[PDB]
Amino acid sequence: ATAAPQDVPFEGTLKIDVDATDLQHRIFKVKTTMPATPGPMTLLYPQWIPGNHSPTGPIDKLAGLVIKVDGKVVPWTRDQFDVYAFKVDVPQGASELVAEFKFLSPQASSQGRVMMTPEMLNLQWNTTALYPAGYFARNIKAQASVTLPAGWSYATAMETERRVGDTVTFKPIDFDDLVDSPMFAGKYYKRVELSAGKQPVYLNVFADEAKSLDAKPEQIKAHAALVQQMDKLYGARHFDHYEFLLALTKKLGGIGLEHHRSSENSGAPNYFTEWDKSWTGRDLLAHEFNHSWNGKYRRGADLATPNFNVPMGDSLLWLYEGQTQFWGEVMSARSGLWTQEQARDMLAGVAAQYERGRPGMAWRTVQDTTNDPTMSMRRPKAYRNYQMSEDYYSGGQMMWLEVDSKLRALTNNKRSIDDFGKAFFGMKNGDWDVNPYTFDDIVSTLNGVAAFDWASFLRSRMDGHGSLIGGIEANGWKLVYNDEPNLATKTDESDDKDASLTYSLGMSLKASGDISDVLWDGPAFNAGLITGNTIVAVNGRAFSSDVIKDAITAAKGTTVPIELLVKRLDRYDTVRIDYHGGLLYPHLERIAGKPDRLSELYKAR
Amino acid sequence: DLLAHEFNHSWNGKYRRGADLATPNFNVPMGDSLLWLYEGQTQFWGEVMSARSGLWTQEQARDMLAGVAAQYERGRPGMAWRTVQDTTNDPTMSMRRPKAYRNYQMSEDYYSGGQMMWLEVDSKLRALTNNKRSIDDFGKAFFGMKNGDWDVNPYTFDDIVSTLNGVAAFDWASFLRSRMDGHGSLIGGIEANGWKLVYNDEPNLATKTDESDDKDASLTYSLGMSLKASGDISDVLWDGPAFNAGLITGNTIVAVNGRAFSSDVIKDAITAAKGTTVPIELLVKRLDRYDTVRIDYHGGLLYPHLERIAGKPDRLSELYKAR
Ligand SMILES: CC(C)C[C@H](NC(=O)[C@@H](O)[C@H](N)Cc1ccccc1)C(=O)O
Ligand SMILES: [Zn+2]
Ligand SMILES: [Zn+2]
Repeated sequence: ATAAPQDVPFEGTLKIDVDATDLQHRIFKVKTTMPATPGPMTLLYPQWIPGNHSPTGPIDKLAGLVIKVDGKVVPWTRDQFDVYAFKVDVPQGASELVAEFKFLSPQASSQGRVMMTPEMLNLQWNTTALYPAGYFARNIKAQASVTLPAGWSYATAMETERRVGDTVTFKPIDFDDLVDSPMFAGKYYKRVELSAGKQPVYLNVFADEAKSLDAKPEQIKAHAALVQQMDKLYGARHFDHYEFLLALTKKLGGIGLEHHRSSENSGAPNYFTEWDKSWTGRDLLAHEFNHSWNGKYRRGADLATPNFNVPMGDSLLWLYEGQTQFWGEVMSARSGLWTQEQARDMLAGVAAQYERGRPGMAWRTVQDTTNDPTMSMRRPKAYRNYQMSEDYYSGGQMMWLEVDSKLRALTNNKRSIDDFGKAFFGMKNGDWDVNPYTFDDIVSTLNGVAAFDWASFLRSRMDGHGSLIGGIEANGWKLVYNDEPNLATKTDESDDKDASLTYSLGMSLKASGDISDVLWDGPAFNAGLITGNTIVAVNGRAFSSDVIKDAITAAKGTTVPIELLVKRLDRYDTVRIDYHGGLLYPHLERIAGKPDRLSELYKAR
Repeated sequence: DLLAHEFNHSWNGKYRRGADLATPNFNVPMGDSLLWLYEGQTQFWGEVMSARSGLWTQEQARDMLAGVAAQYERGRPGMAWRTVQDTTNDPTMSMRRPKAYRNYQMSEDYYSGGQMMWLEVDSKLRALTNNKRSIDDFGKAFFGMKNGDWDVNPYTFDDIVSTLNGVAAFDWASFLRSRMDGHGSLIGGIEANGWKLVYNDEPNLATKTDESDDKDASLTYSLGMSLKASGDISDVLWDGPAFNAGLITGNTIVAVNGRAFSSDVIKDAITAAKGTTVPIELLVKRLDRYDTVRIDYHGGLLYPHLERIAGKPDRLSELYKAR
């Protein structure tokens, strides 16, 4: 019901002034000022947010909305068929419209991710913005300011005009870049140089406590190496400068969100201080950084929408996210954020997920999972393994691994997926506007690296129900299962003594015995068990992770079922599970006769 | 009954005291042999006087007495080997430290077992005298001398006998010894004074009040155990059904016929098992292990009450009546 945005000039400047001082209530106070055009005027609250691929704009957290034209309140009417659109009537001869409101950010995780704490805050300008309908967002010149808690430091890719006391005024910027230029602020801050030169890269760290900022030299070097390895892959940087934003916290809501010249990232307080325990999540900065090339600069044409209030088409997210998931893990190994053994066991877990952990592939394609952002909005799902769940990430990753192996085979290892990366994202160094692409562009660039029917290859994997893990064998390794723990599973389990048993009993458990996941058609599923039931005892003994694992091993090769005493709501029963395969965890093993292209792929350049 | 109990001791215990208990200083041992008078008859008068004074209703006092009677009819299997007299040694033996089986080791039964004997003494005094004398006459004769005197006036066993004989001639020495040195019934005073101990599924008023608010489950006369609302067993009756399933205090009843434990859940299952041949299935936690036991108990919920014997004179109500 809101008129379509037009690629026409916007006269004047959209001023967005935010007071971010009410940490106790977690309220962002907002004033938006813009020229007022006589007649009906519709203002938009951003709905579809770039990088979320879904209508995540928190419309019901916009409160206290009062709109004044030249100082006189004008009543507003919401469009009942577009609840993000507010309509007012501007009198003839008017000059200026001011909208004031408050963004009531989450006071608990049940409302969304927390954005204010006693020590830090995360300002996402889309949550504090109203903008006129009828214009391509990039045509609206904007200028933002923020009043910070007293004395706090801040970081953002957006250039500062002046700080007066605790009020930071930024230089004017196009409105789409404003939304794409989030800010972290906090009292415990460290700025770390990752790459000097004409297109510099910095790491901005905020923490709950100052002791978490003590990054050691080798740990900083791994982040600096990430930047160096991206240069080798792409040969260009799509920014004039880049600002990593990293929150080390137990209070701010978790985040990984890419932008052209920055990314919003969260880690635990021990990101640096316990480097060897916090490794499984360290592909995060590599992942989001890669999006500066793959997602921000190059974007699918159906995803690159003209404003924030028309729907996004996610059809090509298996490139956007899929190949970024691939490069995040590859680049973690190439830079030293991960060890080679860590990256290899992680890849083994991905391969196992599609060989045995995704029975839903029998009926649903990876391509259809590009609709999961809008279908589910990351709300809880009963069977991620059977409904599927954004597999354009990891399923896409496996496809790109096979693409790499095929490029090598076609060219006697003279070309690889690195050549696609440079060809598709390496043009136009320094540009950070949007360069759209279609499916045919992907095929054409791949064909330019090595001639082959890439259109049929891509569609057969993304529209099919068959194996996605062919890149493992083609690049010289084989997926196996044994009772040796997977490094990723072990690290993810060991803090609370949880039990991941996907490939043995077909479920995962918390240390409490509560079932946290059940594999469709697996042994636990076939006993009627669901997530939320509790394993009370194993063969009569009070549950623990060691107890149930010992029982699985004890049942290997026998005919005596494992007796699980189960609590289902307010009832207790004993189920007999005839599982005798023992503990099974995925790993990769070399195929001795074939060249090891996998290790070449994961090797630093 | 607390203030009635301790007040009665001003007469029975402080003023009149057994000679072996009335020691010359605080640092030579006390002889407790006569505590079934000191505490036993005071336990008796504490409850009687609660009814006479209105601290308790008559219905409350009657259900309390029913619980005492049931305790010695069915709740004290230890009487098969231990006498009430020997429990006067429990203060020094145990110092009220925790014991596994109050019902089998016995536990200061000179209180409530003594109370039951004194009820029977009352009934016998009435029977010997065509209801012209009662235990009230022993109270006045034994403790009613020397108004205003609060020095200690010691007594021996023979003094108890002679004063009882003065109320109504009878071989009181053999009577007292037969009850305090015996292993047989102590509840004869109930029927002699016109009532009968019965059990049914109607809650005992004392048990109900003691159960309430915390949602506990006293099941002594059905499953032979008591439980907290959590399912933790708080008591087990020797040779009862729970005992015969190997259960001990501290074990936990996790489920009843598969349903998560509650006091209502286990009570409903007991009622559902009344008159059938389907055992009650209890899921039990014993330390860190779980097992299911089958209890073949089909008597239903059983709580003690007193009921009139219609043909007999109601002396019990006279005893509990305000004077
Ligand atoms: C902490 C990490 C798990 C974060 C990780 N982030 C990403 O993949 C980003 O590149 C995504 N662009 C973040 C995203 C995608 C879809 C809907 C909402 C948010 C994610 O999976 O959300
Ligand atoms: Zn991503
Ligand atoms: Zn007393």
